[PDB]
Amino acid sequence: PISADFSEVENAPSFLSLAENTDEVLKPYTGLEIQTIITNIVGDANPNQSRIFDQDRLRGNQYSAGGLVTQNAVSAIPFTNLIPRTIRVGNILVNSANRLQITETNVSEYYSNPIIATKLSEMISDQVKNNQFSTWRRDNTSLQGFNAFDIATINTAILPNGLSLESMLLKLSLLHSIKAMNVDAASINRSQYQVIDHNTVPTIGAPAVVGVNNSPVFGEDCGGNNPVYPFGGGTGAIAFHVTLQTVPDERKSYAIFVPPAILQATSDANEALALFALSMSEWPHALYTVTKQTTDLAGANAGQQVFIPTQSTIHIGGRRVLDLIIPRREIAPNPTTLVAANAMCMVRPQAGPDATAGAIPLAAGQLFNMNFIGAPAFEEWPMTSYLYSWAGRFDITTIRQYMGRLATMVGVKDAYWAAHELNVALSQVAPKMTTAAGGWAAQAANSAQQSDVCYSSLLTVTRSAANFPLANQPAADMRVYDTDPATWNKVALGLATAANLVPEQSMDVPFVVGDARASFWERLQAIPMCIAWTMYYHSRGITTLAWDNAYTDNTNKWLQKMVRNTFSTTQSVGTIIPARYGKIVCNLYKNMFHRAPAYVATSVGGKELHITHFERWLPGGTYANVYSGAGAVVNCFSPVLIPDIWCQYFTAKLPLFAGAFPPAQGQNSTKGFNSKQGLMIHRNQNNNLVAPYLEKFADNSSYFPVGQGPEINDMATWNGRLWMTTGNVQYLDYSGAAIVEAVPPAGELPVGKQIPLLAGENAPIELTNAATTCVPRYSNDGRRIFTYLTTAQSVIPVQACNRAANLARSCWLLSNVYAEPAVEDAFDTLTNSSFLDVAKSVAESAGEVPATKALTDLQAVDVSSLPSTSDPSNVLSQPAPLMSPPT
Amino acid sequence: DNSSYFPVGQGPEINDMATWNGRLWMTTGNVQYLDYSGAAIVEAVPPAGE
Amino acid sequence: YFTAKLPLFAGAFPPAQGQNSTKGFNSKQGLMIHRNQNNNLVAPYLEKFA
Amino acid sequence: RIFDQDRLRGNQYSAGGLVTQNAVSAIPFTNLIPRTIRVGNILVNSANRL
Repeated sequence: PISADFSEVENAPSFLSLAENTDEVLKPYTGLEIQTIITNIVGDANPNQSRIFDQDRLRGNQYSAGGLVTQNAVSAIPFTNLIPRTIRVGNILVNSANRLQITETNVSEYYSNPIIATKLSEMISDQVKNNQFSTWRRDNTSLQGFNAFDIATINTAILPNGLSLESMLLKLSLLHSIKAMNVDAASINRSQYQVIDHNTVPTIGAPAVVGVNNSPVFGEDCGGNNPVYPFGGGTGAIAFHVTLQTVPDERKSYAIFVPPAILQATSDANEALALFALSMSEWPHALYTVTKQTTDLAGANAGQQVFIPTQSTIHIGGRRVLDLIIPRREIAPNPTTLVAANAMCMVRPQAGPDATAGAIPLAAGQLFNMNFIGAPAFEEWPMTSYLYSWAGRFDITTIRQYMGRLATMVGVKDAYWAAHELNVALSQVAPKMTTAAGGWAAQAANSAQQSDVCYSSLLTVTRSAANFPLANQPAADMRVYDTDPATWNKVALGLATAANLVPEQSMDVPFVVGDARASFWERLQAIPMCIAWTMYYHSRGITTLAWDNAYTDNTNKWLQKMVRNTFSTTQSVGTIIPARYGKIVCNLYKNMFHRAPAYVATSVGGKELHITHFERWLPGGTYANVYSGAGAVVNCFSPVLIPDIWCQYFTAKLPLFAGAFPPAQGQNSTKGFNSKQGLMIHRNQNNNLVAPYLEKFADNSSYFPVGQGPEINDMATWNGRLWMTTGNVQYLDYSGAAIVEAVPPAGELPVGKQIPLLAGENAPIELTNAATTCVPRYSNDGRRIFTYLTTAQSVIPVQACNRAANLARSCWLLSNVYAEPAVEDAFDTLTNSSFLDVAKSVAESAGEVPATKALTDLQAVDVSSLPSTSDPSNVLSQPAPLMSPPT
Repeated sequence: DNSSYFPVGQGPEINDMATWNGRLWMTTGNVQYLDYSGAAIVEAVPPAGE
Repeated sequence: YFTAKLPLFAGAFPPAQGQNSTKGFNSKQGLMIHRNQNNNLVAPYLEKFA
Repeated sequence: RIFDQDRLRGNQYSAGGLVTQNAVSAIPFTNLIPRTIRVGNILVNSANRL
């Protein structure tokens, strides 16, 4: 919140107060929290009616330090998911000179909620045991038309991990994020196309066209009409089956049953099959492309401009070949001939409306010839082309309906919301800041600096070094959970369940799915993530070069622990453990925004720990820096990516060191802190250098002692900002010597990105659009960093710390409002009771059927011999169930 | 708040009498199906009066 | 400037005083914004009968 | 360096509403009487009695 008087900044909460862990439960951050402030919309409304094409800026009056008032000043939204692939130069569209951004994931099995066999599987085992008294081969009922021997094999040897569903739901949310772009322009912000290319102006008159494998440069059309994997460079295989017996022996252990709860629609069922095939294979299967009509700043030149979505570049390794087992239409003997097999399909697979070339060409609408016993030749298709043909037909409303049918088998609300959080964390991206004196700056068009970019975590994104397909693989950026086919098979049929797998009474998905407003919201959810990470890095004074080398440094020992505990590299009792200091950022988010991040569970010996997206990053990336006006790098600062008005205008509570400078009000303007706060001024041998009041330990260190670093003090950081915010500071040593790190040209600070204005807008003035809170303190070689003024330049600021004088600073002219976290149809009121009881019954539906053990017992030869009597089912202990105990 | 566009997540309410008045306007010879501004709707329409 | 008492609708705009300058009225006063079929036109909070 | 500590310093506010920064006022007193004086950028002797 913005301070109105110095009394408000002086009474702001300390940083340690906000990093305490909190116990209360909290609602999710939906992004409407920002929408109420930066837009007209007050209640639910048609996105097309609202023209949210023009709702993409912070706006407001600004006050200058000289006493003039600027009206209709603006600041751009920092994030976007679009990477320009053609760029404007000299008012003419031209191709990109820079290689594309890429992301890599770590994917592994981990323990989840403990799992248990259902009543129905106890039924199946009873059927086998009662059969054993006979000469007859029919062991058990064949569930949902699948072969009874297959139910017999699926119902055996369960894993103790539990099941996750995370990678699946990620692939589905990445694709939803990509197709969301395809709606009309009135519902997408202009700013999203010009976060990187600030010289282009998108036209409102046509919707953007999403396509596949089209890019002009660097071999980014991964085969074109003859598709191959963007990373592997190969091609997959996909084969369909009625029974497991036809699956080749080399890969019968990898097969996946396709549940018939999906495919229940009158239409779009073959499409549902293609989509389910997409959610369990490797991603990306192709490079998607957004194409939008755009024009020059004058609106003269016009053309189709090419963009690559970030979601289409992030790699999630999975299976390349796969085998799906289609539901049977009626219980029957397995087919021995082709016609018997084709006639027997519930949904018969076919190619989508888009022809492909190469070996095994696919015609649009082409049907598959089912595999069967005694078949002369095994049949299969390349998978990259099968996913290619349907790729242009997927859209948001169908993914919503699919996901809604999926909802009725298993819980998918929280899991999807978590995978969506991960989507937003890996996809929204901002360009690096430029230093300046004034309010705006940008790098040269079609330059390496223009396109260099960063995560909400202040880490730079790696680039490709060669033409697609990529011969080699980048270090992983983040670790996600995998979904095992075996336990998937057990759960899809009702043989097993766990607390995270329970169907939910809503029978419905998160609000973000199926909306045309989704891109705007995802763009707005990245903001809090950066606010929390920047508070994390700016609470301490380490410079970007020192982070950049911290992991291996042996100059200091504390810097190493500091780097090492910010990432996830610990495990215990077979499962993943969250980064030890990511919990601090998680704590900060809750205390500052009064909301709760989405989390998954991990079981450690049976105890549940929560893991948010903050705790799962991996070491190896480079930290964000800022460039000079000429494009030279600047190392001296703490990492930064966004201007601090975003931090301080969208919080309920903020640490004291980061607050805004208060408005002029008659005599009183700005104020500092002195020896009455326990601070002290630093002087050296040189009489023409002065540094502010600082912590008392600062007098007795020029190098930090090994095993120790700079402390949290909010007031000293405050005076550090007051010194920097004068236009003439020196970033120096205890003795007044130059530090090893590169420093900006004098008096400059990093500032936010420039975008073209609308009529009536003004550019931001002075330091009203700049990071300020990045006060350096820890040099790479272990020296302290000081901010010096000359004596004459020193007098007014020191008296201002003494509160005898006043400093003059610019501010936004804005008030504080932070909203509370917060529909029945007539038909819903008509049916509310029946919905209330049926929803309650579905929660226990599990593998349940009305028949009890007491009925089935009457049908048995011997009740005592039944495995259900001698082994009643229990939840599995972790990591392993007891085996061969000492009697 | 649904005078020209319905809010996302809401639709027209059940009101028997307005539907009745709409039948009265329709049973007159030359009804015209337009929007709030009096502009053409996207749906195909019957030749006039039918 | 020459009244002892004046109706609320007619008062002067208040002076700038640090952060705070001028202020309006919203749905918490019982008002509502008006929107039409055209997305590039906006009118203030107004009475609900409007 | 009290060589440079010889002025009143501070921001000033104007009646027209602009803010001047780093404004100064000299200390009025001294004990030194100049005996050579600068004229035309060149040092020269004093014309005035002590």
